[PDB]
Amino acid sequence: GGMITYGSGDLLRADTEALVNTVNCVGVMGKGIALQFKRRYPEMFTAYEKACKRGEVTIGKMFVVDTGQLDGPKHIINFPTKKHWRAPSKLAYIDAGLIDLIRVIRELNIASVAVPPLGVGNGGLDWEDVEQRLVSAFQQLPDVDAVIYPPS
Ligand SMILES: [Cl-]
Repeated sequence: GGMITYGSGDLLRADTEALVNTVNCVGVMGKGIALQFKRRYPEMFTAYEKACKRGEVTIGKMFVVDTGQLDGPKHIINFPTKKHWRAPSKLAYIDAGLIDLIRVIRELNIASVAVPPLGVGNGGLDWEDVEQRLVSAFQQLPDVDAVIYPPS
């Protein structure tokens, strides 16, 4: 059925139905993988920025956008790993987000997703901690292919 695999190279070139991006709640995708997502999906960013100004993006809730692309990823799942970008990430934010990430994958019937190392580096979390949680979460989706990208 579904496999959890070790990703490498550029997450944005993953051959999956969804891509996960790591975001803050204040409307700024200024460095790291979020910057790359902004450059590739400018309409997605504009929607995210509007939602942030209105207070609609919060810890524990995915902000999901459709790409509308005939080829490649259909959904961008923006996973909040931080409140303000000034502040670090926390394991509790990852726990809460994963709950909604699973819910969203089920609800949208996503067959495959690529996931970055949520809150590691930029957010200051330990990889091994986050990797455990990611693997645990995707074991609840036995028919989904999950490609997990370690710190690069
Ligand atoms: Cl499943």
